[PDB]
Amino acid sequence: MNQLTAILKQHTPMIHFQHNESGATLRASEVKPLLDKFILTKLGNGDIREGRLYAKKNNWLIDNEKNYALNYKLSISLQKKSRLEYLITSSTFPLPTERPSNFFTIQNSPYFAQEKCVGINTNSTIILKKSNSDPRKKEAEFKEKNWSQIDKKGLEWQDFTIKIFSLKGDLINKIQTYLPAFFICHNFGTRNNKGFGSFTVEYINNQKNICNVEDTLKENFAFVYKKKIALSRQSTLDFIYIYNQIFSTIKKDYQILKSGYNFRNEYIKSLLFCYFVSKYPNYRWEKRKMKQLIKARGYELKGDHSPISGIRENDNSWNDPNPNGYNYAYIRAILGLAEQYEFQLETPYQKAIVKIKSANNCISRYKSPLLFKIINNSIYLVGNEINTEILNKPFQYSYIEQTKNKNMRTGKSEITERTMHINEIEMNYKNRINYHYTPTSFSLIDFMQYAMSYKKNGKNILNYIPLKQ
Amino acid sequence: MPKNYTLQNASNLGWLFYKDYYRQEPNVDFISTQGKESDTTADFFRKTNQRITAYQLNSESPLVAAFNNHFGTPLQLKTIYPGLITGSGLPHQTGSKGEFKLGFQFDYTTGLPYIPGSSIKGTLRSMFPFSLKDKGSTKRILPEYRKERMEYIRDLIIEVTNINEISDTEIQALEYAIFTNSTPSGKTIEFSLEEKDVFYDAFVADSKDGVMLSDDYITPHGENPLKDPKPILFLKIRPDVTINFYFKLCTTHLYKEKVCSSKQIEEIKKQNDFSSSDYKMITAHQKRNLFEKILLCIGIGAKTNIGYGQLKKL
Amino acid sequence: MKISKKQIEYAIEALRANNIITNDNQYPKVFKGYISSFGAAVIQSGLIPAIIFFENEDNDANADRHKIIGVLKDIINAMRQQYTVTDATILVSSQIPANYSMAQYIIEHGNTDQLLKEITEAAVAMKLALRMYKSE
Repeated sequence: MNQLTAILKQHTPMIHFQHNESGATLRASEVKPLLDKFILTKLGNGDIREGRLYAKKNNWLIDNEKNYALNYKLSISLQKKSRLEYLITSSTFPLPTERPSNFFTIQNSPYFAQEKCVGINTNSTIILKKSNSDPRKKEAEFKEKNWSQIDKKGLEWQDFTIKIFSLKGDLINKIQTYLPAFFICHNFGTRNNKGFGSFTVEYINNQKNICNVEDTLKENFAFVYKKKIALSRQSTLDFIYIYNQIFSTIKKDYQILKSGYNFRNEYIKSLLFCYFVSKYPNYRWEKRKMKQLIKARGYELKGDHSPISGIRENDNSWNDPNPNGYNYAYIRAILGLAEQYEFQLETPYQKAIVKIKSANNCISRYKSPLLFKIINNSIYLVGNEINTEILNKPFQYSYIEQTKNKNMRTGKSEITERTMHINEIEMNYKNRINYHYTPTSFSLIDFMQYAMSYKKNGKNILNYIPLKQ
Repeated sequence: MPKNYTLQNASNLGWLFYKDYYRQEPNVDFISTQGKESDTTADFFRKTNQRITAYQLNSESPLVAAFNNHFGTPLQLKTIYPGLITGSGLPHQTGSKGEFKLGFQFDYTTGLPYIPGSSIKGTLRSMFPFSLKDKGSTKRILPEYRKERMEYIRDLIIEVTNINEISDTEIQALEYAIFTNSTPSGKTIEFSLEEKDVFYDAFVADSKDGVMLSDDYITPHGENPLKDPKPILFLKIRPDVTINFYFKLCTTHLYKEKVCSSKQIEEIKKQNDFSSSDYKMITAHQKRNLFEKILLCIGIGAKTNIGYGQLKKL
Repeated sequence: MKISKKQIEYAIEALRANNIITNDNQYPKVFKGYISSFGAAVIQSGLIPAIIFFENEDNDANADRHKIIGVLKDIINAMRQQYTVTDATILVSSQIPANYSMAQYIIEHGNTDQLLKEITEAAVAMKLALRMYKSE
């Protein structure tokens, strides 16, 4: 065989940056590099070096010397060009009652870029203004011109074809075995780690594929958990009602492990923070010392409750216990590196920004090591071990004060930036256990065990079934 | 001026992309490190790219009509979306923000995007068994290369023409007649003027409702996932754009696994011991169908492995 | 265009003076591609874009690409040092300042055919001079 034809079904709307073209679909420049790594990993039985030797042996490599690339041609095309366009934001807003029939929204999602697309400025796709008659309960207006000039859109297409061409028959047959598993194990598009680009294979060369999703995830990932979504009735609005629950739940569940939930009278402690208090080093997250340092200056922060120390129900304290200061570290780095910390001083129209830099330009980014997968409306949280390079690395923090001044009668704008004179902890303080340094020891499998076995009052906070630990 | 390229109101696209791209303007700096990362340089390059990507092509274009008159009836195929790239290796890069980092293949005179006939000829030959040169470095992969390509050529020939059976020597002779215009060896066949296979330049024919050039990104992530990515912006031919392939093809006469001239085959037919089983004929139309099938199979241009340059029937 | 032996001599001393050629008559193997790519960029994109690209010091390149622009400047200075009095009336015989940016020098002096011709001849001379030594 020389050609491989596969039909792909979409489970979540991909965030595509080239949505302008009507033929915009999954990009093969993304699929092929990941598929090459997946096949080489599978050929070597979990090791990419043995798999490359296997591909080198049977002349499957484009270059035998320096790249993982395999000698095949990949093409992804749309059969029917009718698509659904989604507005994916992290902020809830009222639905505008004038929209194209293919326009849909995911109000609460992990995708937090493009937050300006809903707001006040004329560049926003959806503009909110105070409704007449009753105050509050604003209504939204849809601007199609801003919809056109959006960088990324959530696109969902009907079944579309993947064409793989190779003059090597044995390469094609090995691709056929691994192709259904590759798409189950990977997501594509922007913010793919939160389950925005899930695809599955239906027909391989006009043959119905029977690949159990549970065991496929079991062999490829170290830990797998399953979440039972509420099987609500009225399953005719399949798109919006189901998608909104799933992505709101993912944002809920993810903002439990990383940081906590703080809305109404409902507080769940950061499971990552709880994890490090339990262990021997008794690390306290950098957020604690950030707040303490800012209070050490003449800056007062908004909050009815003092910063949380430890795990116990009420330890909202501002000062370290007594014998010496707590052990501090950059706990939140291991689950995703950020650039700024916003603290939102109580004094209105001004806030404090803490900038994170690698304290030597080595770590510029870090993808979150947790992968959320959505297949057939079932939420699977899979993952592997973290990159050990992030462990025990320094980080400089720049403390700057930003004041969003009350306009100037013309432009409604601010430029104010002031450097807060925070007494900075020395880099070599406490033998390089200060709050500048990432934790020395951390295992994701151990963390996911502790996080999803955690309990207060009753039941599990993260209602997951542990398929694989 | 802004759209509908034509010949009276247009700016040469190759000129804009190569010579006028980096024109020195007041207040625009990209010599210094600060200038190359500045927003003013990004705005300058954004305006230049917007000027580049604003031109459409009408079906009744006098340029395309002249091409049709000069080079005959075209083979119209339509671009699908990864895009289409030609001349990616042409140096076009300074290190600034918002500029096109890869090269593009523009015709010097007309300025239209095009694929040189050498590119088409090489792409079509690469799917034939004897494209690879027998060399010391290539001798390891040489047997598998020909073995794999010969089967493909055999099925494609059986599909496009009425020939039930074709031999390896016949395929070799046909390939060397089409591309080398000789025998497999170094011998020359006495061919007439019309008995030559010519691969003209493929030109962009018609962008129905929209521009023919768009911008695309390739963003390599290095061997260290902890380091920042590298956005590379390049220029591509937009999907749903008609590409006109022009060929000058003849009829190939094979008798006893050897390529014969038209008058040679007439003389052979006139002889008494003429075995019709040993006579094979592939016409220009069947050659065009063969080339069309090859193009629909592999495509043309750069980054064809990752999808770019795939074609559909108009 | 015929490359003189004096131009190749200038190229040799310029490649030694910057530090392309080590004391054992060897050079890093990537400068060959650097000079070939500079010639291609000059012929395709133009003098100014190629000079700006290869003059950049904040590169991700394996080696120091800007040293080829330094060699260019040294070769052009050596070429201009031997300009005849009647040549100086038609051609600019002034020496390029050592610390001056080559791209801004070209821009301030325009885009005259003299500078482009000198750059092309010096690039060919650099290629020929590298061809005389061993690629590490």
